[PDB]
Amino acid sequence: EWQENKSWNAHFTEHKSQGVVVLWNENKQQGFTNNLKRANQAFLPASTFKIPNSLIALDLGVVKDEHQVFKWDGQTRDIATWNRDHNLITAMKYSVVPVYQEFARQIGEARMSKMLHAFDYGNEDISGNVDSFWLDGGIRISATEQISFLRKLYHNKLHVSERSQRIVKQAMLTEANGDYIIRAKTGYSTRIEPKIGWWVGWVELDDNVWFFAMNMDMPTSDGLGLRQAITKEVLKQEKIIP
Amino acid sequence: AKEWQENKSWNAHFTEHKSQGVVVLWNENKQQGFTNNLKRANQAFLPASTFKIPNSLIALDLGVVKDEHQVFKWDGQTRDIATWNRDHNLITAMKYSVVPVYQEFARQIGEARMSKMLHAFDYGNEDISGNVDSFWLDGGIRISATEQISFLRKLYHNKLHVSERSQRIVKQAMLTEANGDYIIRAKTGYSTRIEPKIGWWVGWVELDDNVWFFAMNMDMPTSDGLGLRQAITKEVLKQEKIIP
Ligand SMILES: *C(=O)[C@H]([C@@H](C)O)[C@@]1(C)CC(S[C@@H]2CN[C@H](C(=O)N(C)C)C2)=C(C(=O)O)N1
Ligand SMILES: *C(=O)[C@H]([C@@H](C)O)[C@@]1(C)CC(S[C@@H]2CN[C@H](C(=O)N(C)C)C2)=C(C(=O)O)N1
Ligand SMILES: [Ca+2]
Ligand SMILES: [Ca+2]
Ligand SMILES: [Ca+2]
Ligand SMILES: [Cl-]
Ligand SMILES: [Cl-]
Ligand SMILES: [Cl-]
Ligand SMILES: [Cl-]
Repeated sequence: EWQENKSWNAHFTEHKSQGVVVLWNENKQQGFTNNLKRANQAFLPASTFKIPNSLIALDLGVVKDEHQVFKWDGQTRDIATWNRDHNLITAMKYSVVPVYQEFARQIGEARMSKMLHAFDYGNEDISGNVDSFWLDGGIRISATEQISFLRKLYHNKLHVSERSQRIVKQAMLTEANGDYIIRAKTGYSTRIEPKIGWWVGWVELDDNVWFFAMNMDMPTSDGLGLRQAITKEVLKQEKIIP
Repeated sequence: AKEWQENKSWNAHFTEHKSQGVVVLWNENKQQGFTNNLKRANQAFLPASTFKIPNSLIALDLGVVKDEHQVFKWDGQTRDIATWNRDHNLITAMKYSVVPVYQEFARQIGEARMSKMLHAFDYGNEDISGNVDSFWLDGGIRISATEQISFLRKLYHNKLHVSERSQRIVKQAMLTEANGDYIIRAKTGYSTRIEPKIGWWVGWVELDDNVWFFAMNMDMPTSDGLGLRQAITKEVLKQEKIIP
């Protein structure tokens, strides 16, 4: 089931922040969180939507593989790393929104909506623009719903090819050492209140997998490093990582 | 194929450790190879635990291993490497270089299929004489550092004569290091059954814009030098400004 561990609230209070961390122990089929209410509060997915968007693009062939080059559309944008050609690995790594907006236009409203329903992804509502509904549209997902979706991706149980799922999990790679592997996606939702930061993903250990999903209030960008810092504080306190 | 370039300054990283060996690098974008010692780059040695890469591929392609989560039970024999004395899947069997698990793979693959597959791969000298479950440790198979590069390049591009899926799974199992600067997929080795005892590190470094393949081996008279397999490779990578 689900266990509230309110002592984790200290890690947010430490950094004068408010948010939720949700953890799922796959071996034990048990979840933990500092706040059940906020763990089930649905927010815009923002850049964490790159995970389902990648899967759908790959399954439909919009993206042939992780080497396909997606040319810069020639608009100079604020984040310099966006103003260059990308493939799926680097578009994930640098969270290149324009590449993913083009995927969404090519997928189209009908197929996007059908696939999100097949994924059971959040509230499955794509109202808004086809190329920005995960930024300022009707889609909403909670931290606990992020976990449920990621669990299916980990086990290749989403209704897309196994190959699509393997490629997206490769593209999610964030950190690997001799103690753990993290596959994850950050997000920062700014277009609609409340502005929040996301980090969702999982930690692979030798003999278990810990899924995680956190979001936190993010009134300015100065706090963005707290997404990973606070999550790792919780993982460390729980002896999940050294 | 462009002629290989010999960077003798890399020998300083061997001599500063009183060591002898070869590092081979391949810049994929430029299709250009570099080494400190062209002769040794082309000298063939037992692959030892680096054979886990083709062994994994063949076992997956033939269904000996269903996927990277299938559990191979400990046979209960206590061996000297403690991490071997437990159940394993493909990921942890690669990470801890669990020989007994891979010996069972090879026996199940069998002599005929393993010979066919290694010829299809053009793996080293494609000679599997000896015991079916130890020929890469004390039998007839030999591979050079440049031959490791050639094989690894095919794996990177999913060009080996096995399923794309088997190649993707093995590249996942080869994951060693990843940070915001680079990804390393690689396999270490330490050949101890027949002289010369040598250490191996073969794999590649994934950058944003390029891939650098590498294969190194070096004389290993004692286990005290084992850390130089990674350390010498990384300081060559750093010298060439490939990694920070
Ligand atoms: C995704 O959630 C968000 C899109 C919708 O704008 C995105 C791409 C913004 C960045 S935050 C901003 C861009 N680069 C810097 C950064 O990411 N960091 C970590 C300092 C600042 C993110 C994000 O998740 O951080 N995603
Ligand atoms: C493979 O090359 C070798 C087999 C044939 O014995 C093996 C398993 C020995 C080890 S070195 C030694 C045992 N484990 C420690 C280690 O250095 N690593 C990194 C696993 C010390 C290796 C090896 O991969 O280094 N392979
Ligand atoms: Ca549903
Ligand atoms: Ca898997
Ligand atoms: Ca040195
Ligand atoms: Cl996005
Ligand atoms: Cl399920
Ligand atoms: Cl082995
Ligand atoms: Cl990976």
